Amino acid sequence: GVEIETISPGDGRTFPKKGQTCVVHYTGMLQNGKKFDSSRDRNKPFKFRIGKQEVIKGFEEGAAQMSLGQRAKLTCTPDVAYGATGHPGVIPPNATLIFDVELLNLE
Amino acid sequence: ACFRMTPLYNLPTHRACNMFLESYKAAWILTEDHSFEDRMIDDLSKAGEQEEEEEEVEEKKPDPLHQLVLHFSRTALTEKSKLDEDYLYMAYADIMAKSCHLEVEVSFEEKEMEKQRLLYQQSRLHTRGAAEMVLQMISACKGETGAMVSSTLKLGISILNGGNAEVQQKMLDYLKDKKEVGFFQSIQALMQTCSVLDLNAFERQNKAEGLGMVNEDGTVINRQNGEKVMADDEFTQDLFRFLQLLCEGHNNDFQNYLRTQTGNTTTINIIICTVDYLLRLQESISDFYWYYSGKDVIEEQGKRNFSKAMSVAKQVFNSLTEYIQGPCTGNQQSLAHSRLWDAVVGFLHVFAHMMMKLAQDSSQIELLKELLDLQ
Amino acid sequence: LVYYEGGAVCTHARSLWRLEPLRISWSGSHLRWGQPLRIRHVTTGRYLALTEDQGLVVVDACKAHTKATSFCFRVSKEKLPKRDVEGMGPPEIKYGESLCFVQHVASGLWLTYAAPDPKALRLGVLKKKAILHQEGHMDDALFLTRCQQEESQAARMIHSTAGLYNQFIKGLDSFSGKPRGSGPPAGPALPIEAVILSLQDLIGYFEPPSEELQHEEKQSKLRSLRNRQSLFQEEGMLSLVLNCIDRLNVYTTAAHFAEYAGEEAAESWKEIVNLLYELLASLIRGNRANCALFSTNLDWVVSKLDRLEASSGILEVLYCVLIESPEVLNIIQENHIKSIISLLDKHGRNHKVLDVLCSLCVCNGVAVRSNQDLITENLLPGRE
Amino acid sequence: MDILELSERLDLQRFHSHTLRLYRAVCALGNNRVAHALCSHVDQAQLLHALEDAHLPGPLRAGYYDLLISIHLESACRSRRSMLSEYIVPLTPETRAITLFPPGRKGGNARRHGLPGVGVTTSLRPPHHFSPPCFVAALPAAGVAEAPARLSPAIPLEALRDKALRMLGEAVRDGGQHARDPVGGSVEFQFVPVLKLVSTLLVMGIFGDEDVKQILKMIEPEVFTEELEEGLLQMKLPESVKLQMCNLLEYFCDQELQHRVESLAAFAERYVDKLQANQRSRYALLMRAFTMSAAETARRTREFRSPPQEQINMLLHFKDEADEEDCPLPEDIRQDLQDFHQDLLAHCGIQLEKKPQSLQELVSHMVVRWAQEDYVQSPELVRAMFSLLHRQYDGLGELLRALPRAYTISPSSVEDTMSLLECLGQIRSLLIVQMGPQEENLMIQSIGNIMNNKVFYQHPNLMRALGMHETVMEVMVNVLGGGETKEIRFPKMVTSCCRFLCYFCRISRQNQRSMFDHLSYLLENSGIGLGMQGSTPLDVAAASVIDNNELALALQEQDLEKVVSYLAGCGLQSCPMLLAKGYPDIGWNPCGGERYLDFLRFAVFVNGESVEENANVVVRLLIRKPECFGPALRGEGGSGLLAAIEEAIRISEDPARDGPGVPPEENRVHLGHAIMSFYAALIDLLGRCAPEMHLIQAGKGEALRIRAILRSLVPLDDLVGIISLPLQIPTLGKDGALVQPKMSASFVPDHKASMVLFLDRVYGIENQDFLLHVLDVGFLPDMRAAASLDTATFSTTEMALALNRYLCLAVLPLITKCAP
Repeated sequence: GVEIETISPGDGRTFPKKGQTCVVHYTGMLQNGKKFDSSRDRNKPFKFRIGKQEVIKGFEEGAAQMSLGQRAKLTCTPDVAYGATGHPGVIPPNATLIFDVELLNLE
Repeated sequence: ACFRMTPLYNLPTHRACNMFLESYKAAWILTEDHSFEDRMIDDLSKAGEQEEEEEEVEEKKPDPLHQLVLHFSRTALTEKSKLDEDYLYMAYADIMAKSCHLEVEVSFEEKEMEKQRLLYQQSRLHTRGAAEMVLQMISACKGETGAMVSSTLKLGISILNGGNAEVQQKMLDYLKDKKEVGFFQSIQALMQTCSVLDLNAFERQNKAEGLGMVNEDGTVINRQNGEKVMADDEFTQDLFRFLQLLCEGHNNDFQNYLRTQTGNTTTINIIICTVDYLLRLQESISDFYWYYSGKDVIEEQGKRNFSKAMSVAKQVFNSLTEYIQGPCTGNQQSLAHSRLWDAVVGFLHVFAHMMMKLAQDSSQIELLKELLDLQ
Repeated sequence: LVYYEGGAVCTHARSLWRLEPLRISWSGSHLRWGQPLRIRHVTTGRYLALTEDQGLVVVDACKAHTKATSFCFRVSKEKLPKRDVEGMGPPEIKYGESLCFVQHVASGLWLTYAAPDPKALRLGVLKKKAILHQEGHMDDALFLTRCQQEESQAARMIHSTAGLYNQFIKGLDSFSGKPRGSGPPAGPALPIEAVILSLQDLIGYFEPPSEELQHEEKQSKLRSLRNRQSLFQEEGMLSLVLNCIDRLNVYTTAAHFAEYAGEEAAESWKEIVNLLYELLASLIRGNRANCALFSTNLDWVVSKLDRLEASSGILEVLYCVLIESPEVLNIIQENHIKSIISLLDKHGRNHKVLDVLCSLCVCNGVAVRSNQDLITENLLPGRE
Repeated sequence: MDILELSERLDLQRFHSHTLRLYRAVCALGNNRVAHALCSHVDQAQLLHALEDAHLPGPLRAGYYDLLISIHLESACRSRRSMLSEYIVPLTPETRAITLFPPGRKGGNARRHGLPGVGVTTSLRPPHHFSPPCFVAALPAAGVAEAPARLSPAIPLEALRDKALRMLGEAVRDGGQHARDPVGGSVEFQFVPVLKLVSTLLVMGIFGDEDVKQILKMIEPEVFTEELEEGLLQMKLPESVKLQMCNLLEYFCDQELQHRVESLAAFAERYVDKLQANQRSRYALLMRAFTMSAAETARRTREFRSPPQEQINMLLHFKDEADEEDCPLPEDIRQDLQDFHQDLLAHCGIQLEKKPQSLQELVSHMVVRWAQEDYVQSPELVRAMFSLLHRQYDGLGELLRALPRAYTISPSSVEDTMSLLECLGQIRSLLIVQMGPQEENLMIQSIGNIMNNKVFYQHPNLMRALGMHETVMEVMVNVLGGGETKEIRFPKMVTSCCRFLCYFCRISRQNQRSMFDHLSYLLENSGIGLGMQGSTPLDVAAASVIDNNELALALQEQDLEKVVSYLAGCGLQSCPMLLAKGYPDIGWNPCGGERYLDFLRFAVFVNGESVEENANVVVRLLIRKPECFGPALRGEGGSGLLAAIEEAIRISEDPARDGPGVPPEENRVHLGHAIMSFYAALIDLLGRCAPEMHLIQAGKGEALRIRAILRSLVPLDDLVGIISLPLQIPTLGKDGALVQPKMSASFVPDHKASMVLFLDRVYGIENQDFLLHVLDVGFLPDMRAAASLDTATFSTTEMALALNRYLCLAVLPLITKCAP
């Protein structure tokens, strides 16, 4: 489903548990290498509360596994992604997503 | 209840301010006078600061006033099913119309100054196509009464005031070389839609003040909302005033043009349709007399409804006079072979009994003297 | 059948009559009352005749025996052919005045509307069939009115276009089966040069006026363009040319067209298919009413964008439909959107296709969120 | 490849420019659902960099600027623009601080004009609603067309406005340098996209006061001082740039107008308090004047016996100084108003040298100079120019065209005004889109939020001023026009509009009168609009005319002839929807018939009295078109109406003819009941069309003629049979259950009460024999049954309430007029 491929290791001790916002600079990409989303272009970190189901489930389960300041990668299968319906107008249905996750800080 | 209605000092501040704004504008702003039309057209008619250039080309690029007229004659000539309302055109056609006229032993010297100044005011417009654009929006309206036609005819009258010979020549030339039928098709349509006196509408109006309903915002004393009998009297007055202005000055070239159009594909007899309107008006005023035949006195509303109808009938007779003066033998044979006589007999019958009825009292001297000048 | 039909019915080409006398020389002589003269319809080329079975009908020029077709004019209904005058003629009948009556020269029957009114006229628009009656009613007098040169000239091209292209239609489907092989021709030689000449005469006959014309004069040409297109569409030739596209489209290529018509017609196959679309685009462009007919057969034009013989011709026809009828946009489904996108897939980066999509979103300043979402649903996510 | 290469590769430049035109097309007219999706393809960084990309080509630079405006700004801008023409000024302390001129010392009557758009504006404008575009957030769990409307994608506007100022300053300097290679390839492509972005931000009010002072400096750095550098107005710019300049200036003219409106509203707040205080003090002085006065108190106290609307007319009636005798306002208050009437004229340049010194002279001088410099070829530019020129000269008239939309409200209702204006903006924003189930749900709940707002009821004048009744009308006109013949789609939304309009009329007389002007439009739209069930558009027409004798009299015959001709058609075939549902086909529609009849009933009956003119017109149209009566009383082939009512009783009782027989649909039509409801409305119409007794005893010619016509058309013998018909009763039985009939498919007391009025108004009761003869046969068992049903278990049934209204509203009053 969701597997992590570390790009740059973080601290390895502080992990975001249930109950706090997860602040992250993500760079989502399609399976063909055509980038569909990012956050550093908007220059504002993507702040989402953990466990409130405010983000796609693959990103949700991936964000818990790594630690502070860990640049990683996530291979979002269609099961834990938008999947059957996709994202209307952006993501085609039944597509794999790749994320250059970077949990920069916690609050 | 009036002893116990709420006094002003107990009204909420916001509600009082809302009533105050309407009172202020209705008593201080609408009554305010500011005639800027003359200096607007004066500013727009000056091609200043490039006369020193002395451009080689003959063309002579239009001054700002000419550019309005050209733009409006473009919107006039564009092909559209409906001539949609244009509040800009209302504003500028009204400004042009109000910028021309500017109006006890006064001598024959200064009158030769006044009329020549009026000709200068009209020349400032008609040298820039203002006659043609008036003719174009008359044809473009396609017979739909509205603020378009009312402000266009208002401008056509203000440009034709005093029977300007060159303006009539320009309009006649434009009709004769363009050879369009829509102008007279429109004029026929407007003349058919012009309203006459209605007894049923009058009886309903009579019962309106019998109820005398008031409004929530304070109280209005006999509210003077829209009167529905001869509501377009001013529009019929200045439609026939425009037609009279066209043929005034014994313009036999245009008098024969109204009766028939050699250039056009079909000929529309405006003289006959004028008689047809006069006949409708005479039947209406006759029935309006027949409703007051029993009553010895004519109330104030009845008097006003006569004064409005009689003023329109005066305008119609003046226009019919101008169609035949000169004399125009074509129009004289047309009226002779027309239905004018029945309207004449009906008016005479109305005149007789109305003079006897109105001579019985001193409260209808105004109506009776308007009867005298009408006949 | 002739009907005293009112309204905007007789602003069309179907209601023009020609006063055609018998005399070969000086036939255009001024009307003298009570002279023998035929009456003809312009587009169908048929003459009013008093037939034995159906009374007053229009009959072809091969059966106008001058007995049942000739008529006359007069001033009143009281009982009154004169010797021909070699000249213009005295001024007798004017236009818009001088009420005239028409009586059959031989049968003596007078024109009058039929009295009975059926259930069709009870609810539908009034049309009262004129029957050539013995005496009839009183108000059956006629006003004679003119028609302008453009529509008078126009009517013959309706007759010529219908005659020539109908003969092309029957000459076309005559070889619907029976593949050529190498033998003699299936029918008579097709009027290829006559049709091609008529096509190129009509495309320029409906060519929109040049942009550089003054706006004071340009709109005058627009009025003539709308009137001509309206009359041509109204006579059904817009559907008749649609038949031409339908008949030609059944053949996949010029070689396959040669397999049913011949090598002589395979040369002009690619020419005619482009010309017919050009003529259709000329006919339909600029008119909302003429464009409104494509609400039902929208998928008909949509199905032909794949064809390579005339790609831009049909694409232009579709564009002319879309920029003119806002109601067509309410009819476009997902199938049509995927069809249009397939052109970008198959025919490369044709920028005009983007204009087709740009016109499918907004027409006359109103949004169509159904089409906007389908376009974005199918074009944007692929990133191809 | 580098996108700058497209300045040479013209093949792809056209395609990509058309691609950006397609992006603006698919995000045009508020489609923020897709406008969010576009942010993925064109990132914020790409757009912001393309703003400063000085080597981009012409079409690409203008396409990217327009794409940024379309994606991020136009949806909020359009809604804000539509509310820029309204002035809802709340009475607040900062409202009071607003003054016509800045405080200074050059001149009290006419100081130099303040900088337009600079200062505080208190006029209510709803705040913008943006959303940070994120494509990986969880999809909404709710179903389609249930989630709230997608907002405009967010973009940093504090930095965006500073950037917009920056390129505009660069462009002004560069234009002054007369460089041979302007940015974008031409002067037009250098200035037009930037001026578009500045105009859009100005309309949205992103720019602060300092920023506005800057923009006024680049526009004209000499005239607009407060106390190369060449202004934009002196640079010989092309026509396309001139249009954007006109848009900028007309925005500043609107700011000057709104400043005038707010200044006047603040003067009203400062003036009403003094006028109320003086009028209250004069009330006490009038009370004590009885000790030093006589019977002439009435003249001075007529002001206080007159409601405040004409009080302020008399109080302020001192403009021309010939009417100072009636006005009791002291000279200080009079001077105050005359003082504000002079600086207002000075602020509009009425009455009081190459320096323009103000925007009023600046715009006029510039526009005239542009027009005389060269023959302007752009029609849009020409219209924009002379619209500006007209506004500068007609300062007062421009205010006059704005004043009816001005309105002052208490500070306690601002949050409700915001909660209302946002919904109004939803309605206005849905005028430019084809209606669909998503838009339908977006506006029904919007209307529902309008209903539950106190300001909708408290301020009908404000509600009329904003013109909600219009925007709802065109929404209904658009949906009725779409599918006008085949099928009137979205019935749940049509009844939402109609229900809103019906509740709108009942608020006050003026709103009702306003709806009365739209009466003529509603008839033809309701000709086929009756197919849907519920609040039909006809009911809007009926609610517009009911309870107003003035409106009832004002209703004209050409409106009625449409209705009777529509009933003529409705009397010769069934309802088309009923045909489609499998109803047993009948040769006349009872649904549309009764729907017309109730409207005619409201049309000819006002406050318990018939309207004679309406009554005689409708009856002469029914007789002129005899087919409207239905099968019975038709004439040829039509038997008596009694022969119809029992026939409807059998049909209503018998299944497979009562309806389709596949309420079950909660509005299921039962044809057996529909026939006898139609004739019940017909007899109610005839009874309310009956001429009054005072006219009969006066013996009026038409009153006798018409009422005799009613007698001949309605024979009394079959009438008594209708009286004598029985009722279906809830009978105690079957284990104690209340075996009741279905009122939707059975005889009801309403139909008989519809007759009691007719008999009481047409034939009447004069003799005892005919009185008791009709009372004992039919009116007796109805009330004996009422007595039987009047028990501890049956008096609350569905028929018992109908019987109570049937007897106490029609039968027992009749007995009261027949007691002697």
